[PDB]
Amino acid sequence: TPAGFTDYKVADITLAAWGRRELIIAESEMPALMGLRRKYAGQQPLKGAKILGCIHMTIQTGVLIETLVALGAEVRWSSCNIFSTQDQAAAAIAAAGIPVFAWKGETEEEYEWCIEQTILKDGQPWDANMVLDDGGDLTEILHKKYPQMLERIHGITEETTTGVHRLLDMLKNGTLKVPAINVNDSVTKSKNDNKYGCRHSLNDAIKRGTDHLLSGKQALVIGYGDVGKGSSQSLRQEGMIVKVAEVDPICAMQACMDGFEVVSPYKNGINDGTEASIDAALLGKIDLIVTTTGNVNVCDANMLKALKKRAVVCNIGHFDNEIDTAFMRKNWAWEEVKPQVHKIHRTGKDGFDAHNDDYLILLAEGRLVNLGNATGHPSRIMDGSFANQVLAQIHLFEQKYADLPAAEKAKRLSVEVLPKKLDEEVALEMVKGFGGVVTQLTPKQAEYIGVSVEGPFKPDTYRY
Amino acid sequence: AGFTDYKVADITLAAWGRRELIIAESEMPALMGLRRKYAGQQPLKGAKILGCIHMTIQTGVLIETLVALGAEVRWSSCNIFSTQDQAAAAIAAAGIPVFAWKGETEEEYEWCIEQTILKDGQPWDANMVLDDGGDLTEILHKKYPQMLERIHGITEETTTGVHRLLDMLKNGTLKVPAINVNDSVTKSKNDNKYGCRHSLNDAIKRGTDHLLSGKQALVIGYGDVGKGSSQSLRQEGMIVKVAEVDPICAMQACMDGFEVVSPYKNGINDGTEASIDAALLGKIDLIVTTTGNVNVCDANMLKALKKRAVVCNIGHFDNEIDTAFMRKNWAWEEVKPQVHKIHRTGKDGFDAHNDDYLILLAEGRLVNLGNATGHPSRIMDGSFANQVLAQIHLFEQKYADLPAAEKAKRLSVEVLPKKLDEEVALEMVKGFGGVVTQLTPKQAEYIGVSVEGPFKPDTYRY
Amino acid sequence: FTDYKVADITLAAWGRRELIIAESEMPALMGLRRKYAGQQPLKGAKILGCIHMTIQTGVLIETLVALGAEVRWSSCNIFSTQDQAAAAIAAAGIPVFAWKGETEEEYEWCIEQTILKDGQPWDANMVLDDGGDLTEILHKKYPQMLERIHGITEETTTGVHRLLDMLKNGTLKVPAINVNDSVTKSKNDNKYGCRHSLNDAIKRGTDHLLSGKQALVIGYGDVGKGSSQSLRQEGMIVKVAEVDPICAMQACMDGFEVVSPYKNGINDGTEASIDAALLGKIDLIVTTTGNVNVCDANMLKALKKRAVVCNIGHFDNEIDTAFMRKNWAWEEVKPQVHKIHRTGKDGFDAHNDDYLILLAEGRLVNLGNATGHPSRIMDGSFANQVLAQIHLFEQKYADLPAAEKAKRLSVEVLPKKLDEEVALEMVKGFGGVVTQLTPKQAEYIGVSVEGPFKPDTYRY
Amino acid sequence: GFTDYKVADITLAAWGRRELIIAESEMPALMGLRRKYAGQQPLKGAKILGCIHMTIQTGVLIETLVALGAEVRWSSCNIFSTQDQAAAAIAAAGIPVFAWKGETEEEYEWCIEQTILKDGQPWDANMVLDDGGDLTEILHKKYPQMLERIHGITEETTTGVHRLLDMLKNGTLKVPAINVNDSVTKSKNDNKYGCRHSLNDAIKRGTDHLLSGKQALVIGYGDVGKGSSQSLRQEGMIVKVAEVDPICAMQACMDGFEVVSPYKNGINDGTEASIDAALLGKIDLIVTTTGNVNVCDANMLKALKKRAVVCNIGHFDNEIDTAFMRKNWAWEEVKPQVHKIHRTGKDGFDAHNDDYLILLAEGRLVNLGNATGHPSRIMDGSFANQVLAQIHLFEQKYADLPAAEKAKRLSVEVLPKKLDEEVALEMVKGFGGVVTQLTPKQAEYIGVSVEGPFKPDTYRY
Ligand SMILES: NC(=O)c1ccc[n+]([C@@H]2O[C@H](COP(=O)([O-])OP(=O)(O)OC[C@H]3O[C@@H](n4cnc5c(N)ncnc54)[C@H](O)[C@@H]3O)[C@@H](O)[C@H]2O)c1
Ligand SMILES: NC(=O)c1ccc[n+]([C@@H]2O[C@H](COP(=O)([O-])OP(=O)(O)OC[C@H]3O[C@@H](n4cnc5c(N)ncnc54)[C@H](O)[C@@H]3O)[C@@H](O)[C@H]2O)c1
Ligand SMILES: NC(=O)c1ccc[n+]([C@@H]2O[C@H](COP(=O)([O-])OP(=O)(O)OC[C@H]3O[C@@H](n4cnc5c(N)ncnc54)[C@H](O)[C@@H]3O)[C@@H](O)[C@H]2O)c1
Ligand SMILES: NC(=O)c1ccc[n+]([C@@H]2O[C@H](COP(=O)([O-])OP(=O)(O)OC[C@H]3O[C@@H](n4cnc5c(N)ncnc54)[C@H](O)[C@@H]3O)[C@@H](O)[C@H]2O)c1
Ligand SMILES: Nc1ncnc2[nH]cnc12
Ligand SMILES: Nc1ncnc2[nH]cnc12
Ligand SMILES: [K+]
Ligand SMILES: [K+]
Ligand SMILES: [K+]
Ligand SMILES: [K+]
Repeated sequence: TPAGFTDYKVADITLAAWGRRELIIAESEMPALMGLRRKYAGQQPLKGAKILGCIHMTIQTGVLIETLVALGAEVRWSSCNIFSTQDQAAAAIAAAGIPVFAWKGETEEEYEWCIEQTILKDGQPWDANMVLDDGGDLTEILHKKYPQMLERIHGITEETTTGVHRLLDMLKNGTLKVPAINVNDSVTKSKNDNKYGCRHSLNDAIKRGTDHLLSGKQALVIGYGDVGKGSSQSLRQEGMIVKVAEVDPICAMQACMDGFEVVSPYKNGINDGTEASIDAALLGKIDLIVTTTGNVNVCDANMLKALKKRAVVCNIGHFDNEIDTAFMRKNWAWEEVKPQVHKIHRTGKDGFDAHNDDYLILLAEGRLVNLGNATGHPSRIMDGSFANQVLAQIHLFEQKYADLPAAEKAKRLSVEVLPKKLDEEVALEMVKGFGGVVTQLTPKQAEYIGVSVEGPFKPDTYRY
Repeated sequence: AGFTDYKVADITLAAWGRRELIIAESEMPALMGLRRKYAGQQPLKGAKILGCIHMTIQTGVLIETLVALGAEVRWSSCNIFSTQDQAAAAIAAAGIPVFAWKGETEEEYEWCIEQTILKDGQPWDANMVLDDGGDLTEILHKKYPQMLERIHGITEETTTGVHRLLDMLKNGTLKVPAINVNDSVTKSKNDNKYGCRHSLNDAIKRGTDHLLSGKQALVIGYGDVGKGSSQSLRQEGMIVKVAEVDPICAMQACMDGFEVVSPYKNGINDGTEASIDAALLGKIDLIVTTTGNVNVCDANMLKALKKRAVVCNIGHFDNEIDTAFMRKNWAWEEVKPQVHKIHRTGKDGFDAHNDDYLILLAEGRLVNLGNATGHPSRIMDGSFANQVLAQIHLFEQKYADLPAAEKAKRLSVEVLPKKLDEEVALEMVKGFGGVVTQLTPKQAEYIGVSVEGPFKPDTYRY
Repeated sequence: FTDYKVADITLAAWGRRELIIAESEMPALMGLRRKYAGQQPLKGAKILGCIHMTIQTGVLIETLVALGAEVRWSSCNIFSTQDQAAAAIAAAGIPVFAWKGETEEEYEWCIEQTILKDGQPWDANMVLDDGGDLTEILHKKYPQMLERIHGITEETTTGVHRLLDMLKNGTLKVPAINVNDSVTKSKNDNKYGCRHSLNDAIKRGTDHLLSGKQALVIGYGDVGKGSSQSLRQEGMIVKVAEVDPICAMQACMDGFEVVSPYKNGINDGTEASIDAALLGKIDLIVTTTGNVNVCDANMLKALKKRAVVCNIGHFDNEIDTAFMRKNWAWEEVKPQVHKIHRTGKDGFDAHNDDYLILLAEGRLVNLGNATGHPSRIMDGSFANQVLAQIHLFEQKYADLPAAEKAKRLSVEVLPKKLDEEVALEMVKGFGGVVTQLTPKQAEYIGVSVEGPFKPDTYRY
Repeated sequence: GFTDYKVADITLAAWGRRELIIAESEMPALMGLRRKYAGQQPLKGAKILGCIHMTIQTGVLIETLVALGAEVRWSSCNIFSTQDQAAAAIAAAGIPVFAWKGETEEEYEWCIEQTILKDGQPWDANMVLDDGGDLTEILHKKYPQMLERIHGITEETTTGVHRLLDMLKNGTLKVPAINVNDSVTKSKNDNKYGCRHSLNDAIKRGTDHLLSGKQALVIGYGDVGKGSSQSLRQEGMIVKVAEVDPICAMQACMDGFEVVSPYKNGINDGTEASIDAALLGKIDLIVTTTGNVNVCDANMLKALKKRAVVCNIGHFDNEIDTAFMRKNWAWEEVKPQVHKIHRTGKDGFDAHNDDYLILLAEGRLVNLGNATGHPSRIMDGSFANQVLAQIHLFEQKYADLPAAEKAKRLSVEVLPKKLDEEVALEMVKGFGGVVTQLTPKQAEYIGVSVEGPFKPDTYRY
């Protein structure tokens, strides 16, 4: 709305009214996040905050952005994946006068340029003092290329498992320069978003990309962590015959008890570098493989060579290197079906026969498939994650780490989670949004199990 | 040969029990793997274990594993209805002291525990405790403190017993260190959840043979037991509603596809009949308590339940349901053992054709063990492999022999290391024929783990 | 009263307590008591009955009696009787000959005690049968008794097949109602009943964890559908075998892998034809077909060690148990549970690992190792039985002239309106509320507001 | 220079062709027929008027009929169900097709008329393929002289079969028909499992709403209501089911659903007082599946929970009283086929009003309107049956029979069970399933031929 506003780059500004209509619907689906908006708007806890944000530019992220703004923050925003932006969301945010650099279908060069447009304002570093990140890419660029900016930054609030792992590695190596909150490991994040979000959105993305029947076909899910658990359910509930691979025997035990057969792409689970260690009989019967690990090369070249003709290959982990797509680019001919859907023809590199039967279907070029081929998690799930983000931003901004003397800084340089009481308060708003009614303990009951009537209700060791 | 140091229902059930133990051994690869692994080393040689836990076939395989590793034991059940009499017979016939039968009275329950503590009228030379619920642990602390001086530790099975240990620790009255066996993931997220998934609808079917599909259930609680219990009923086609005091657990119930409700209007339990959601409770065909808390199916709830509803409890203790109110006010008609019709027409007599009754299972005691056989061998494999590792560790640590200054540093309630949790899990996975993938060194490097594990930080929730 | 034989008459009070509970679970059947008690439509009926002597059958028996009938009763399986139900029925002065654990010889003796009273044929005039055994004995050994019987009401798929074979052969002597193919029987009992009771029986017999293990269900008709769901809902990885490609299509769409014990599905009699890799991974095999030898000797030899074998079809020849009696050593675990040692015939090692577990000696496992279907499901089947008994009794086929008998000799089903009326009482038992069409809506879809709501061709 | 078509955008043809080639690999029964019959050309001389959703799946059906010798002229049977890339691919292949996504009612009627007429005169049609009966109705009302030369109708769906049986009852049906709907590989495949796949699909594409944990009411529990109820329950919705048929209601209970009525005691007397307001005020999503009229009526729409989603997956939009909503409430388009209906009044709305419903596809079939309908591997079964039905009626040549023989053949019939089984077998092989072959002894034991059929015609599966 601001006169003359040009400080953005999006696909199509004319999508803004549609984006705004969907933001208004989403607000009604996000009671925890809108509750925080209503509760804290008057107090303006983020007045003076200048937030660099790097997370999938969806309608759900739009509601998050406008909550931070309504609480007083200024922001400059980019997406954390080349294919995850909803162009109507980016348009509505830019049309509101909020700097955003994001569109569906960026090149890698454009992706990096978008992050840098958040970091730079008018050719010079913005006076940022907060960071909100999803996967650690903006965190990495600041530390690597703009270290002096971190001298003014009070904290990082990191959304996802892969990003937390990168923060923990930096902390252990002494290279993290500001404190962080691990938003991923709130229960109303990890055990909501990572699991139930993928349950909703994995089969959604496969249907939108291929319109394949899933019932009666064979799937292999690589990984059975939170995303693998949700992904396996997304497919089993459609009637797929789902097999699960894992390296963690505890997660494998859960998959067995959950009714899945646990298998390995490699004979006896051992990859010895050769095609002979591939279980070709197993891979020759798989119609769909989904990677969920956060690890590297878990659907490798030899597996891709052995998959059943016309199998679908996709990744719902944060980064595309779960699958060896580089091998497929090097060796096989790609036929675009429509955006983010490619047939990969195993007959050769140069041409392909339009009627060749020996191809695989790759979704979102191996990038996060739920966001690449559909719209990621639904608003009512992202509500939990993004309520935690707002609370984490408020906490670190109020702590003012950048203003402490060097001695006090060493003491607070940590990666922490939000306290369980706040996790419970977020969950309560989510439950109320379904119309659920939580029972209140009597005093005698709360004494009996050793809790306060108001919570928290579990020790910090509890796993849910 | 000359063995009389036991008390069971019927020793002639021993051959039957032995046949079922031999089957159970083939369903318990983690526990039988520990037998093979440690039999030559005899890590429990010299251990003298007081054991108090449901005297089932699965507990029989645990006992014989401890004995095969060198231990001597004296055993009792931790519930009056949970013993399988053929299991107790097989154990006694093997020359092992066991005092347990299905259908004990409260007095007999206490006498059975005392027969493990005392031998020939004097304290046994016990030096280890294995407990399920804390009753043996409490009796030792209140009545036999001199015995605790020589006891190296307690390995506690279940959530309720852990809570009691932590209360003693907080108050400075815990006298020996403990391992919380419950919170291994191969226990809590296997036994507590999947075991109740298997055995709740099992006990309900054996007790009543009621169709469950199409009927309305209310599960009180959505912890590990409440999660498994709700799945037990939902997979049968029940329409399951869930009650909770923990909004995070309630959030999971919502996302898992259940409607979350309270027995009380707006969830406020002010003690009045007016606070009961009578419309809701009048539609419930089955209520199951799963909390470990007190009076979560209270008298006013019982008064308002739909005629002929089934009432049962799968938490550790019967006081989850106000059965005392029912004993005081209503007439009980035994249908068969552990199945009572409770007639709400009054306390003195009943009409055999009265329609206004509830069906109570196991007099409100743990229903999976009271009306069926508790969890299956292949699930208990996980819990009891952890039990054996925990016994080995505390016995080898020899707390009772440490100087006072060193005892002060080791008096705690700990869990097993994650590496051992994973090793138990791998044996369970192999039992299903599952094939775990091995990380390459670069993949292990990439995610920050050793190739052999552990694979997750200790904060990980699974 | 001494005209009965049961395991233990002192179980009568227990059985009566369970009958009173069952009545509250059987609203369609108890509704028939209330509504026809005044008319006494079965006054003068003398019913020979042959069906599993369960608590559920007890409520059926007492409904027939409440409507005016006399009966003489036996079980249709050696292991399906609940001894407390038989005791209660006997204690009520009703002739019944049935106990759990009959021998084959005793089974036949029991049916004969219903046929005979004081050493001569009873003056029976109605037949209620489950599986066709009593029907067959009457035609083969007591043909003159059929001259006085107005009809047969047959419960189950196997019995109906046998009825149709006789009709086709011109050897059926009295008309019959196929109770099996009411929708409130076939698509309730055969399917949902096995869903409730198959996992129930396996748990009672073995207490095995089912989650995470591999099952093979042979067949995917109504029993195979319900059986597959019984196992899948427990977390088994279920594979389905079928000869009918339409049923196999349903299994695929329902989320199962469809496999054959034989390579390429071709059962040529050789061990070479067995898919040994498949069978060596199966922890549980369940037959559901009503066919012969669908779990055959070569399959049994190839099965994974310690697999469970059971049958939930009507007859035990679905599994080649005779081969196992001939060749392998049987170790009873407890009643209706046997370890079958594949090490040889004469003796076994108590600790041998190479055995299979057979439930109920291959007889119907849900009734043999548990209690069969639950009351609220059997409500549907047995309401249809009562209505079919009333319908045939009132038509008095035995009294017709020879010419009117030829036209009257058939196998029929009950009309759809009655099927719907049974269903309505079942729905109300769940507290369900059925909506009533407006006149305009009924006109729009071409039905009466009263129904029937579907053409006779509709498959639900 | 081919111009005998009308589609949204012919330049979508290449994209449509890529998707047809994928769909062929997902449709083994239909492509099996294409390969089996191509040499014989059993439809040589057939001239088929076709009216059915112009999807990619219909494209494979069309090209199978053409490959077997037929000529066709095609339109969609719903204003929102066409996939424009499918229509473009068919037109670019030289096949007359008049269809686009988003037709008006007038355009819909014009498209059917463009198949019926060629160069302004009746086409020399001799076969009809219909989905819902609209083309069949127009021919009987307006083009009887064309029906004299038509050999048969093959009708896809429950609603259209009902319309055929009404005509047969009334003595107004002019040519015989095959009820394709009631093949088991159609009714118990397409109607049920197709809606299982595509109902939650269309709701997600229209709204992106979380379904887990929310309350749904499914009106009806026939084949479509069974599949729809499962579509929502498998996502974690809490599903309640309404029915007028107590046998279908019994199935719903046994399947684990609570059976409820929108009306107190089930009595629909037309009053607001009759609405169970407590029930409707808890419902987040209502789906109609009945083929009936006004089963989501104005008084239910008034009582629904704020922001509930309303949609219909039966053939026609009159299942929901959208006319009432047009007359009384303000419509706000969110995006194509998604409207907020503001219950605050007719004259405009507050952009931030909280009291609205979300209507999908303006009440038209939601799986096709907001997504792509059933998937190829499911439509394989329905469309293999269509091809077989077309061959059968075309070979019978009803239009050339004498009057006395027509009278003996004027009927609505289903395909024989042996064909139903052979279609199913190709579908099972497409999954890699392995069907067992009976031994001679087993075939004798159950009284069937080793090759089938395996069930009596009375069998319900
Ligand atoms: N697409 C989404 O919307 C979304 C949502 C949340 C998280 N994520 C991403 O998904 C990834 C996984 O997240 P998570 O929370 O489930 O983490 P997690 O640690 O809970 O689970 C990852 C699992 O992969 C297993 N694994 C690792 N290497 C393997 C291998 N070679 N073979 C088989 N299994 C292997 C591990 O044992 C572990 O259980 C991360 O990149 C995370 O950032 C994506
Ligand atoms: N029967 C069995 O085989 C078996 C197995 C394992 C554990 N247990 C016992 O079951 C009980 C629960 O164990 P757990 O591991 O699930 O514990 P938990 O802490 O994981 O779960 C208990 C749940 O009850 C809830 N709760 C407490 N008070 C409540 C109230 N008034 N209304 C509603 N919900 C309420 C809590 O919020 C919690 O989520 C303990 O007694 C434990 O020892 C029994
Ligand atoms: N135990 C119970 O409570 C119970 C209940 C109802 C019926 N039954 C009995 O169960 C049996 C099946 O009854 P139903 O109603 O399902 O009959 P059905 O005709 O519906 O199903 C039997 C199925 O077996 C399949 N089949 C036959 N031979 C096969 C083979 N060699 N391999 C694989 N599949 C094969 C057929 O194709 C058919 O689909 C009958 O004997 C019936 O009397 C038992
Ligand atoms: N969208 C799709 O892809 C698709 C697919 C197949 C069929 N259809 C259409 O869907 C509709 C239903 O087809 P079907 O095969 O399920 O029909 P069906 O006859 O099998 O089921 C319709 C059901 O609606 C019930 N019903 C009727 N009026 C009712 C009312 N007022 N309240 C509640 N229930 C009521 C009937 O009792 C019946 O069980 C038809 O119009 C058909 O053409 C749509
Ligand atoms: N819709 C969404 N918006 C933002 N981040 C997401 N991560 C997963 N789904 C998402
Ligand atoms: N079968 C079993 N044996 C011992 N303890 C148990 N707790 C639950 N089930 C049990
Ligand atoms: K979304
Ligand atoms: K057990
Ligand atoms: K029963
Ligand atoms: K489609």
